Amino acid sequence: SITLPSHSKMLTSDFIFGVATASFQIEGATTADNRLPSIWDTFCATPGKVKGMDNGEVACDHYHLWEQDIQLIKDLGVDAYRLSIAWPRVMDKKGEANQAGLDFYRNLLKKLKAEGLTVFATLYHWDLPQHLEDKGGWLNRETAYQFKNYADLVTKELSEWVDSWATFNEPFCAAILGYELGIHAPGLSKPEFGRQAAHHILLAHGLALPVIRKNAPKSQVGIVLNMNRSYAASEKAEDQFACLMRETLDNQFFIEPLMKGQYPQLLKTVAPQYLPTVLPGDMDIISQPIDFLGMNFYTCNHNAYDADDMFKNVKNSQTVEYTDIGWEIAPQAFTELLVNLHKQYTLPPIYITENGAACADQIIDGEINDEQRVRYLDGHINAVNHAIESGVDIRGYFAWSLMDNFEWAEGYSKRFGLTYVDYQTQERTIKRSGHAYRTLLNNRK
Repeated sequence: SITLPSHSKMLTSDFIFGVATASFQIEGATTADNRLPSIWDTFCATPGKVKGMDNGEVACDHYHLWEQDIQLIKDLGVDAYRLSIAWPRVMDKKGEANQAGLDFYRNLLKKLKAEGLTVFATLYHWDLPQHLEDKGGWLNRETAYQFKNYADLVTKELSEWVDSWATFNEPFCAAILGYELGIHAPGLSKPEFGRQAAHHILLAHGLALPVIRKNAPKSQVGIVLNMNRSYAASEKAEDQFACLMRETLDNQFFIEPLMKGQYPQLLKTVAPQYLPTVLPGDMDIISQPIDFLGMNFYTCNHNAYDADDMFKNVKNSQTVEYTDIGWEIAPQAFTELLVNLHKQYTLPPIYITENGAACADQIIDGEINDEQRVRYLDGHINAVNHAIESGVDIRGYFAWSLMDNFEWAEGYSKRFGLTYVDYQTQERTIKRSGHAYRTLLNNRK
């Protein structure tokens, strides 16, 4: 089961529990209602980039099944639901509004609020329109101004039904996996590309902030970062260096510009090819105040010195448990990450906007006995409680994901849902972990 002490702050009305999804991972209907092609439509159609023959054309068919999926959200007992908006659906190539695309989100959001739910909406969850990538994508500074215009349109239409707006989900993935390592769409692989893409995404966040605050004055506005905990492979100084470099390029590179108006200064002497070209005034735009920080956490990593790359990712030298995607289960590292970031920065309030596990789930006798995921969620929910008791200001927790879905370059081969999906019939079946989550939430006195 999943349990907290009955005097935990997490079990009061000052704390919200939810579940999360993203547009391209669940919606399908990629050619309905003049939706434009996205960079992930192109990436799936490129041989070798996405597992097997998997693509996003059908996914969980949420574009058509949204009403029964709201009843599913109700059944799980959650306070809140986090989703993303698809930029390819809501405007055409000239920038004009696509009303059919907007109607999908109008009807979905109204129904969620009529059911009493709190709504978190992400504006950018990786589905960039391909026509913008044809002119350079996030390497073209103009893409940030295009994002401001998109944020302006969407928040004018949806302002009455959204409680919390996030500009971006996981700039590390969109910039570094997409343009530096070649793992995510569009798939370029140089640091000179990835680090300039990261600067233009943080610029786009800052350009949209004042527009979102003007258009939606009753909402909260922030950004969502992914952060995992980095360790040294041993006590040796060269492995301490490897760890420091991993954490500087993966985590500090994104939180330091937001909070302090600068990129990590040690890079000027260690590795200046990782610093972007910054125009006068850009850091003032990037570091404007935000109302909350979203944190996505899953795992830890271990780092050994490497002569060519500074660090090399290695396995824990001690015996530990791994999820089906190969990530170490380490809830103690979750508490450590939160407390250390709290000691480094003066932070806004935090929401855990994603936490979850991929498991080799099978439907047997009409049910899914996903005991690994039950233990994962129990451990990580108590790890958040330990961080709160240590003084970290955390106000909500969202499990990834509502349901099994398209997991990016792994395709459908990695299942993260609290709900199982049969893709051939589209039948949804709540797993043991979803039932344990619902029991935790419904027992709140």
